[PDB]
Amino acid sequence: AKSKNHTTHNQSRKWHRNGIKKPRSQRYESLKGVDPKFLRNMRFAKKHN
Amino acid sequence: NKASINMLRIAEPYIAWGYPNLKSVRELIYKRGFGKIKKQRIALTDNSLIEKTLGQCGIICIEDLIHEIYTVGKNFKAANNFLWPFKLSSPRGGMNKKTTHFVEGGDAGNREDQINRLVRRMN
Amino acid sequence: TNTRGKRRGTRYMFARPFRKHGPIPLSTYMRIYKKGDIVDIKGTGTIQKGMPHKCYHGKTGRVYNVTQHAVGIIVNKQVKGKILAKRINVRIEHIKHSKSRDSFLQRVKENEKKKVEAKKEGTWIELKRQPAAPRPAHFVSTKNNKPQLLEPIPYEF
Amino acid sequence: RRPARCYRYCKNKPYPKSRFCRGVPDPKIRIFDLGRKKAKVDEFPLCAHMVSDEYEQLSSEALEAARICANKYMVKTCGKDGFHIRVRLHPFHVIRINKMLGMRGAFGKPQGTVARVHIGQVIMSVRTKAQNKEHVIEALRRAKFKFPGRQKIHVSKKYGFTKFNTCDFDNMLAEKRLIPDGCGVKYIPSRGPLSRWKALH
Amino acid sequence: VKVVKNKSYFKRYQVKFRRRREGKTDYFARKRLVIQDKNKYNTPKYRMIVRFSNRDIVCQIAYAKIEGDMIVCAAYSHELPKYGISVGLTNYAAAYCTGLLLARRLLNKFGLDKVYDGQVEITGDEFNVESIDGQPGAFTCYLDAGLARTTTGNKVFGALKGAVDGGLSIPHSTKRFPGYDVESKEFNAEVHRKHILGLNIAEYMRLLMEEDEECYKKQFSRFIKNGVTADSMEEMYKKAHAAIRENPVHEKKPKREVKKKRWNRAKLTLAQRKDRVAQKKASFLRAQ
Amino acid sequence: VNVPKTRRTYCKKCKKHQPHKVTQYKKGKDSLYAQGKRRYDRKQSGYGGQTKPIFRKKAKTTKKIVLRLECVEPNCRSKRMLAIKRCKHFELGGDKKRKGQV
RNA sequence: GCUUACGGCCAUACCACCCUGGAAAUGCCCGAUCUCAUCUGAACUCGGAAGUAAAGCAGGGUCGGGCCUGGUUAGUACUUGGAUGGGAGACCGCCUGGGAAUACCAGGUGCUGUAAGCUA
RNA sequence: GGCGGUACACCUGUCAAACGGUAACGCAGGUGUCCUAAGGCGAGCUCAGGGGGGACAGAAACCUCCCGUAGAGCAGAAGGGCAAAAGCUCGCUUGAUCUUGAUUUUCAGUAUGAGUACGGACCGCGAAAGCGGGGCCUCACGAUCCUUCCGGCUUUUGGGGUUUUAAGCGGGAGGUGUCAGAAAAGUUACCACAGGGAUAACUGGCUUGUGGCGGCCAAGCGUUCAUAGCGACGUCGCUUUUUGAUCCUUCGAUGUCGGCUCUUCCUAUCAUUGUGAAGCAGAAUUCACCAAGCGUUGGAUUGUUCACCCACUAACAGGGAA
RNA sequence: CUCGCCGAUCAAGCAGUUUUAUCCGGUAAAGCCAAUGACUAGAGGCACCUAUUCUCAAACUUUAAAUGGGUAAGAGGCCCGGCUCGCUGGCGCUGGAGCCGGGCGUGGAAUGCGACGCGCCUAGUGGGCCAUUUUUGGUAAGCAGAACUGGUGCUGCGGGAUGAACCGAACGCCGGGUUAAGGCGCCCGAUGCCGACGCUCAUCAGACCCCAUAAAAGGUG
Ligand SMILES: [Mg+2]
Ligand SMILES: [Mg+2]
Ligand SMILES: [Mg+2]
Ligand SMILES: [Mg+2]
Ligand SMILES: [Mg+2]
Ligand SMILES: [Mg+2]
Ligand SMILES: [Mg+2]
Ligand SMILES: [Mg+2]
Ligand SMILES: [Mg+2]
Ligand SMILES: [Mg+2]
Ligand SMILES: [Mg+2]
Ligand SMILES: [Mg+2]
Ligand SMILES: [Mg+2]
Ligand SMILES: [Mg+2]
Ligand SMILES: [Mg+2]
Ligand SMILES: [Mg+2]
Ligand SMILES: [Mg+2]
Ligand SMILES: [Mg+2]
Ligand SMILES: [Mg+2]
Ligand SMILES: [Mg+2]
Ligand SMILES: [Mg+2]
Ligand SMILES: [Mg+2]
Ligand SMILES: [Mg+2]
Ligand SMILES: [Mg+2]
Ligand SMILES: [Mg+2]
Ligand SMILES: [Mg+2]
Ligand SMILES: [Mg+2]
Ligand SMILES: [Mg+2]
Ligand SMILES: [Mg+2]
Ligand SMILES: [Mg+2]
Ligand SMILES: [Mg+2]
Ligand SMILES: [Mg+2]
Ligand SMILES: [Mg+2]
Ligand SMILES: [Mg+2]
Ligand SMILES: [Zn+2]
Repeated sequence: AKSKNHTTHNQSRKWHRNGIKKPRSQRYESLKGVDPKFLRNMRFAKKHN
Repeated sequence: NKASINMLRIAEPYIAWGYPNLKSVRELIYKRGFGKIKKQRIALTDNSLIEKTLGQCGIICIEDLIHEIYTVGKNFKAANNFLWPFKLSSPRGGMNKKTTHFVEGGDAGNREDQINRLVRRMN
Repeated sequence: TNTRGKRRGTRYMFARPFRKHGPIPLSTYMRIYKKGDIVDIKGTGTIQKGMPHKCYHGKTGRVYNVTQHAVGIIVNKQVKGKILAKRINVRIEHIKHSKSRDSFLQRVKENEKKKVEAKKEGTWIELKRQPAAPRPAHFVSTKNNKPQLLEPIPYEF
Repeated sequence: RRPARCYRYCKNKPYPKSRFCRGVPDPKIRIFDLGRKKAKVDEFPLCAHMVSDEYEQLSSEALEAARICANKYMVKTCGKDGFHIRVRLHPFHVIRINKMLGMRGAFGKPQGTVARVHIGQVIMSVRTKAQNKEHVIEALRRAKFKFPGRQKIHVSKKYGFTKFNTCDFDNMLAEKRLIPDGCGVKYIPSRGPLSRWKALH
Repeated sequence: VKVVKNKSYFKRYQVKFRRRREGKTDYFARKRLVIQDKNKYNTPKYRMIVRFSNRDIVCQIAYAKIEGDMIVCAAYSHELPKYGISVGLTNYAAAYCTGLLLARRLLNKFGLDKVYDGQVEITGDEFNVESIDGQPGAFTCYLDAGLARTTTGNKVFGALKGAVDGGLSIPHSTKRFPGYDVESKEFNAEVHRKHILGLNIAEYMRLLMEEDEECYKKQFSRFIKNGVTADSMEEMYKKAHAAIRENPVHEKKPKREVKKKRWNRAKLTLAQRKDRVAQKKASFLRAQ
Repeated sequence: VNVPKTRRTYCKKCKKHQPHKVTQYKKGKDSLYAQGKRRYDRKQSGYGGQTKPIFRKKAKTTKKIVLRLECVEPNCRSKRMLAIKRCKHFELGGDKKRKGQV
């Protein structure tokens, strides 16, 4: 009772059904992952101007 | 242009294009002439419809619409996109072969000046 | 089923060109990558530290973070049917500046000077690229180049 | 063994005898050059080939049979020292044989070597004197019946087993551009050290 | 015997870098020395280059760039005759002066000659200049030994001591200065002051002159004609250090105009090259 | 795999690098009044048989070694568990390697 | 033009052999007291200046090998897309676009940045 | 299906069709370890091999010169990388330590595992720049509950207080290899049930390796003479009276081996009719052609189809029709 | 539901597409006289050694396509001034980043389109099958397993006599006109053309995608 193992036949038709949307590039990108030494000083450049 | 010619080459098996003369451009806008007023296929039965939509481009009648398309001007995109795609009929007299290229006896591909013959049988 | 190793199929992409082995030339180490510039990604088998994944070799992203030895890049990777912005840490030996935007910046600087030159002179030079137009009408002279008769050659085996 | 109808078309990627494919039996053909092989270039000017017209693969047993068929006819009509046969197809593709019979683990063991030929690739080449043209064409014609497919017997325009035409070979000898070395010649260009040019003169 | 240098050898042959083939640059140590961190954004990373020839000492300050590193300031050992030292332009004492000459000349063009004057007196102790608040920071560079083996007492560290005494803030330790007893792991600064002022040179001039005057004339020939004795060593270098701190600036020589007269023969053109082999062929056919 | 009996590692209580005594960690005998044991005996009491799974199919051969880093400070006798990779042979004393030997 | 220091690109720079050159500089060279250093002052480190071109180095030479570039190989090999094209088949031709590689032939052989000095 | 194997958790090259991904009980392999150094750092050195030499000394001991792009080595499989390195040797060492988050990879973009770049401590090596939070990179590993140990600048043990005990928070370990993790030996022909043509045992179908049958070429056999009669080495086909391969039809059922009986068809013709060929004198026999009209037996043994023998005969030909 | 609706009165943004610009790769081919591995034959110099030669690689490669993958084509820009910082440091700008103000539309490639915009709930499905090309195991299979796209499953219609998938074409109910693929002796709508040229005789003629079989070898037809 063997079956079919793997297939990517109808997948490309399902992807472009609702379209392949690029990630929404928003103005003012986030600041997660930046150097903690750089962010610690940048928060000191905002509470003194 | 080189941007649009390569779009026609990549879709050759499905199209049959050429170089229309004045009479083809003239008869297609008079007989099959339907304008896109507000996303609607309105028939060009009066110059008031053209002047209302294409009045800024200087096109105020159906003859300016023909001159702007035959002699491609600075306002060809606004004039061409204003015209709904011409609903042509079946070619009276039949086609040679819809599958193969025009050079090899078929009908698809690019026919330089023979597209006028195909218009008179489809228009 | 294939193995899910991190360096499966990277026999040729992470290799080095012929007669280009040895130490990394010291110009790739003294290139400054600011925050917000377009950089390419091209892994190198010499530096086994911070090398990108094979799904990024040949891609291109923008920089969002700069560290001592590496650079944080925002690369768009399509997984199945969605494109996701990936934040990866790649050392500066596997990346280089992308010249994809240098043709745009040079075109802007030439546009900012063409309009100020036309404004102080009173012309109407158009600042916009156009596709290759059909060739204009021209005369072909046959004064010293007469048409040479060509014809197919017989078959020889 | 299994008939040649089963291993006629080039269906698989080339599977040569190497570190990964071990246990291949020895090919049927082991000798590729016959006749007076140690003859100079000016002794056998004529050259005739057996060009293939089908993209197929010729078994090692067919190359052995057609070699002996063409050799036995040349030794009776031109003598044992009046020709030089050079089989230009080496059996390198190892065909496989499944186990003697379900198909659980169907990958088979090696059966033999088979030479893959292309359209226009020479199978055999025979050089001889200029008056033995009617004997070589007949000798190579009888060898086609040992091969599957379609072959052509073409008399080449080159000078023997060399790659230079007959109309240019005599001129390149007087200009000292070709020097005979065994069954072939050496192309001596005009871009070396001058010491070897003075040795020729 | 099989040939090792054939066509297959040179086709697969990859040459080293030019500075590596000449044996001048160590690229394994250069990468860890001139490359600046990526979060510095074109912050120049300076370094003191100390090189020794058979007759001269070169001390330079540079910072790496893509098109080649720029030399900020350079002080040579042949400029010491201008300050008094006319003999022994390659010893340890002359190395301390060209490092001091490089330190005072650098601080002059940067407007840092009033601050960070260093140790005016030579004590030999470990001295590291301190950055005073309110004033511009001290110049911080690094030592570049190159291919010279850094052993205890190398003259590379003589210019290092001359620079840190001029005002340069170079990180180092007294383990490689002459006078560091590795057995007790203590640095005897009094021994270092002797090598700085050439006192070890004077004891050699006395050990020879009091044993055999013949060898003294061969070892110190130019020391006799220039009028310098074993008792005029310490004072000569002291007054030399004073002249260096007064006028360290070096003016360039007047550009002497030359007609650019070539002294080497030019390459043979394609005409002269083909004509030469045409004559050898014709001359070869006549002889036979 | 042998490790030395002394380590100059970081002491969390001293907040400074201090010499340590290395010792292999042993589990120690189970307490009869732990919460899991006090409810296992009550659940298994009476009739019903075995009520908890008894692991049978063992697969691992060796286990990870845990070092007991105890600071040699007289006042700071702070321990700490440090784990090493799996190894079938582990000796704490051992003898240092000698290259130039027959 | 040259000699050095630090380099960038990393053979148009490499390799073999031959010839020529020392104004400055460089190199060889002369010593082992100090610093340092090894079985050995060869190397490394240090002290020095009697000799000046043997080698390093530099510049030339070779119908040089290599490398680099171009021509050619060739619109060939291969390939995108198309047909109710051919053929028992293997495979091939054509339509619409892109389009290589070796051999062979020819030319070239380091360029250049910062700093210092010398007009062989 | 069972037996075997693990393709069940992982790694290298290939398959894979020049981004990535991509299957089969595809191919060649590897793993459940090893290492206080084979970890970290600094310095010096140059390897594999080949040539000329040098008491014993030889093809292999050791000394030394020359060439030597790495053709050696780097714990292991393979691939990649590496020459003042990442290899070799040496002396100092414990960054194989303590911490929060971000992030890559398998991915659902979850956990774990394995990695990357930083921040904050405390340190190692180095003159220094720097390098190092394990092994040059890709592999070498494990949830909840429970136990156990370590840590607190700490909590509860409750109507208060003190001391044991127990519970809890934070981090390791004990392990689930069916490797996202049940605690588990068979037999049933005395067998039952829900189902399955998702799946075997019949026919049929596709396929023809195998079986059977027929050509092509001509070394040779045939006293001589390749082809009267044969056809080695090769090679091209047909057939479904062999046996496989496959699993499309049939498991709310297609009655299943042989014989008996009876009808019909096929020809790849054993005999008879009409002929051609010979190594056809006659007789006998062999090869081939038109040709299936007609006939092709009685018996011993075996359940046997298939065999073997006894006699007869013009001959006692071979098959199909579930 | 948030908008655009008024079209480039507007900012736009988007795309299974091209163009321009800049990167990525190691497949086809090619090469082995270049490395690793396999391999035939002579020749020269005193078994090796040098220069040649025949033939190959899927787990080899100097070189290297076609197709293809990523990114960039503007106001979220460009330029200028000031300020802030404990980060950085010869160098109050030395870098860097943040903040504030001002100057500048010829929206600065083609084509198309309202944004397939922002969320919520969510059934069914998780046995697929076929074809062109690429491709693995197998002698082969209406066989087994993959890749791109299409079809089918879920789909009728014209054509292939017949038919799941082939070719044409996708469907509300009808009148007229005209075609596709395929056809026009008769069945059977249409050559009932004074169609053009040539080939072909078969005592098994031949008659056209998938497709329903035919080869080697022969002929003084
Ligand atoms: Mg399934
Ligand atoms: Mg399955
Ligand atoms: Mg589907
Ligand atoms: Mg089609
Ligand atoms: Mg694999
Ligand atoms: Mg050719
Ligand atoms: Mg009890
Ligand atoms: Mg001389
Ligand atoms: Mg040359
Ligand atoms: Mg070229
Ligand atoms: Mg296994
Ligand atoms: Mg691909
Ligand atoms: Mg740290
Ligand atoms: Mg069949
Ligand atoms: Mg058979
Ligand atoms: Mg005979
Ligand atoms: Mg016969
Ligand atoms: Mg046979
Ligand atoms: Mg049978
Ligand atoms: Mg079935
Ligand atoms: Mg018959
Ligand atoms: Mg016969
Ligand atoms: Mg905008
Ligand atoms: Mg499932
Ligand atoms: Mg579901
Ligand atoms: Mg079917
Ligand atoms: Mg299938
Ligand atoms: Mg199936
Ligand atoms: Mg559908
Ligand atoms: Mg039909
Ligand atoms: Mg109708
Ligand atoms: Mg019909
Ligand atoms: Mg015949
Ligand atoms: Mg005739
Ligand atoms: Zn402690």
